[PDB]
Amino acid sequence: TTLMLLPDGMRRWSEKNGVSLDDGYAAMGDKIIEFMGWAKEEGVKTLYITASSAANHGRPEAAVNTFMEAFTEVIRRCHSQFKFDFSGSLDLVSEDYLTELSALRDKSDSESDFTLHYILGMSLSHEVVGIFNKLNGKIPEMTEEILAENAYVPTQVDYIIRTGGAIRMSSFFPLMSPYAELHFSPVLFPDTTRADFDAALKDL
Amino acid sequence: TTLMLLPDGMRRWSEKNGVSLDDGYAAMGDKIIEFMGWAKEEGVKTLYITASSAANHGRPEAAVNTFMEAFTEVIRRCHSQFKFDFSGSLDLVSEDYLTELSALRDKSDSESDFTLHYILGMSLSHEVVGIFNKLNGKIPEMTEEILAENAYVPTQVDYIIRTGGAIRMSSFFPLMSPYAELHFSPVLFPDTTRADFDAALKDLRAR
Repeated sequence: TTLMLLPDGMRRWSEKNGVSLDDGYAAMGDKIIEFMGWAKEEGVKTLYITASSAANHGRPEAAVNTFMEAFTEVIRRCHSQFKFDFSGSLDLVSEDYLTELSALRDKSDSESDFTLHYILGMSLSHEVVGIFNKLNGKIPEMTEEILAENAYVPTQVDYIIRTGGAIRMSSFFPLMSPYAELHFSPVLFPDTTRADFDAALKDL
Repeated sequence: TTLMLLPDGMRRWSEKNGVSLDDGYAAMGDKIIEFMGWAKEEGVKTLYITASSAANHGRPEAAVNTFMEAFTEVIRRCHSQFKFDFSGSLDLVSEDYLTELSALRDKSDSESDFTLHYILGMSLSHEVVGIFNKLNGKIPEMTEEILAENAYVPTQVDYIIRTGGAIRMSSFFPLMSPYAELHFSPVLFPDTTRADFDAALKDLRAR
C-alpha cells in the first residue's frame, strides 16, 4: 500500500506555542522522520508528502526557503534509511534546492523496502498545463498510460491523511489516484501522536 | 456559492426498502428536484450534479440506460424552472441521450438565475486525456485560462456534498476547483432530508 501525507497546521502550531515559524517547521521535520517510522511499522512501502503547493512558491523567497529547508533537512539526515525521490512543478523551485535534492536522491539507499517521495509545487492546473506544454506536438495520441508516466504522482495512492483540520483537498489531489481514501485529522501536524495515526488507519 | 452534489447510496437504498434498482433511481430523481428547491432558496445559483463517472458507462447497456433515463427524466419535468446544461466525457454517452439532453437545455429557461448542470463520464484522467487530444498540435501554448474553458466543470465549485457515507472523491474531483470545501454525509441520497441539507450548509459556510 502507498500513503500520501498532507502535513498542515505548522503556522497555527507555532503561534499556539509562542515559537517562531522556523521552529514550527523544525518541529515538522522531526515528526516526518518519526511519522515515517510509524509508516514503516504498519506496512507502508511508499509515503508521499506534499512538500508544497504551487502557490506556496509564489511567496517571497524568504518564506519559501524556510519550508524548503526543513523539508530538505529531513532528507539530509536520514537519506540512508530509504529510497528518496521528488517530483512536481520543479520549474518553480530554486536551483539551490533541486541541486541539493538531486544530490540527496542519488546518495540514498537505492534498494530499501521503503521510498519517501516529496511532491513540490502541487497544483492540478500546473501539472496538467505543464504536461500538455511538454508533450504538445510530439505525440500522436495521448493515452492514459502516457498520462500516468508524466503525472506528478507516479504511483497510485491508497490512503491520504490531511492534518490541520481543513476538510478540503486544496492543490494536493493526486491526479491519477481517484479511489484514494481520505482521512481528515484536526490536530496540527507538529502535535500528531501515534494515537491519531493509529486512529487514522482504523478506517475500513 | 456554487455547489456540486455527488448523490450516492441509491443501490444500497433499494435494499433497505426491498425494491428494485430502478425504483432507487426513481427516488433519486425525486429528491434531486426536491433538493434543487432547497438549494434555490438557500442562495446557491449554480448546482452541479455528478451524474456519472466514466466507469459507469462501461457497464451493461441496460444498467447505463436505467440511470441515464432516471437522470434525464428529472430534466424532462423541471427544465422550465432553471437553466440546464451538460458536459463531461460525452463520447461515452449514447447518441440518443445526447440528442435529448441537448434538446432539453435548448428548451430550458435560458434567462433563469439558476443553472442545474449535469457532469457525465466524469474522471480526471479521462477529462485531461480528452482535452489534450482535442488540442494536440493546434495551439501554441496552453494556459490555465484555456484549460478552464475546456474543463468539464466551467465555473469554480464552492462546496461539494457527497452522500452515501464514503469519504473519498472517487472520479468526481473538479479539476479547476482546488479550494472547494468538502462535506460527506453518511445519509444515502434518496433519504436525504431537508434537515440533512441544512446541516451540511452550515458546516461548509463555517470553514
